[PDB]
Amino acid sequence: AKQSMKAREVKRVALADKYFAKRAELKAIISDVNASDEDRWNAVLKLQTLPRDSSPSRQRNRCRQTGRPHGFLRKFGLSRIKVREAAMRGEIPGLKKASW
Amino acid sequence: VPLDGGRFATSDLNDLYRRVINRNNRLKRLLDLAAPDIIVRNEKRMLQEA
Amino acid sequence: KKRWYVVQAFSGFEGRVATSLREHIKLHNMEDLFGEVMVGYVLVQMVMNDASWHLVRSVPRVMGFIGGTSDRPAPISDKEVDAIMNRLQQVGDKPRPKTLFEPGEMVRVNDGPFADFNGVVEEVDYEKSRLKVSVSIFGRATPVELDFSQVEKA
Amino acid sequence: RIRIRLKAFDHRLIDQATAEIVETAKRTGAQVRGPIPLPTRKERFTVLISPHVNKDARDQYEIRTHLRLVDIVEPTEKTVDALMRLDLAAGVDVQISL
DNA sequence: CCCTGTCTGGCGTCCTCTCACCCCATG
DNA sequence: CATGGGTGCGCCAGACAGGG
Repeated sequence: AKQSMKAREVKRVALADKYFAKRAELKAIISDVNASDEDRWNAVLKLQTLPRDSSPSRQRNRCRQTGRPHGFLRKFGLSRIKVREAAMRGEIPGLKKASW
Repeated sequence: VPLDGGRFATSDLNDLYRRVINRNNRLKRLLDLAAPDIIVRNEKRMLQEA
Repeated sequence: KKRWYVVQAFSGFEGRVATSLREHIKLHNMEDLFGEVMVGYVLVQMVMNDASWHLVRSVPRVMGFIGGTSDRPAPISDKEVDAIMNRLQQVGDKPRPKTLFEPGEMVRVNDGPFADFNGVVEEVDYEKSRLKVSVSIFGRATPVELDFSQVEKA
Repeated sequence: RIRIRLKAFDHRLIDQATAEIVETAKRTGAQVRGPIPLPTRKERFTVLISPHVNKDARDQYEIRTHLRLVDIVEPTEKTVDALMRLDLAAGVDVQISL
């Protein structure tokens, strides 16, 4: 499903693992109450000179197999189509057509 | 193999190999925490003679 | 000035060799020619006259000095003597407990049935003085609580 | 003294496996509290099945995970190794808190 | 260097049949 | 309990000093 758009997703998790969780500290407490002068104002300037990527909001959470952006499931990592064909096979443990 | 009584009648080569291994373990200990030259010269000399 | 020398004894009778050596000193009253005796090798603070050399080799269960030659035997060419002394001091020294620990930090177990195993401390309890670390038993990290002294910091 | 909390997806497996986890304990430690079941977490995922329109055909799914407790009584070193080191049944989580 | 004395090693028959006894020692 | 600390043989022969 648009192998370039799969490749655009894989570069965004790398930048989120190189800059942020390590440079989210500039927004963590340097955007909190302290010496809130131009020291704070510089830090609010200094995170736009980071790439427009590398923030986790840019990540889409496509399917792990098909890369389908809609219909994602954050328990398995697959889309709704690829979870159903796998579950009826027996690729997913402890799951079945249930009814209550 | 043991004798009639039960005490193991041990061969001579087991004494020789057990001596060489006792001395080699002592010399390796004299390489970790170790000890001065005269000590490791006697230790290596006893290993050579063993 | 009294310099050090190395004496070889029958290994196993070493304390009795040290006691007999102190007693031979206080028999033949060359008290100004011997400083100490440290404990299969016996360390002797000494000077070198041939009389004191015959004295130490006339002490029973003593083979002889260990040096370059038997004419003028050799004092102390310290190479790993300091290392051995430091190791002994640390061993017989107060073992510092592994109090400093944080979540995700690997630790080491040397007590109980989990002895000789490593793991990580998922949770810590300074108030209860207990560390929550799991030890891979048959692969399954068996989360168990161990004291700071029961485990070592990795 | 030691909480033994074990999780697995199959009920005929987790309840079979709890029979021997006290048989490896009452053989040596000779005192266990008792097999305590725990209310199971049923996670449901009901989701579409067609690759396009007809959002009225869905298939209800459910993954049931179970939990059991036995909470062994005696902390004697023999019993400790007979449970901590001796973990059985692959596919069955077991986690212990002393 | 060319002969002479010393210093260590290497070796000394084959089959059998009993017996007796195999590391203290000790803080 | 577990380890470690005699002085009666005689010839040949070649290698190592030792004069020579």
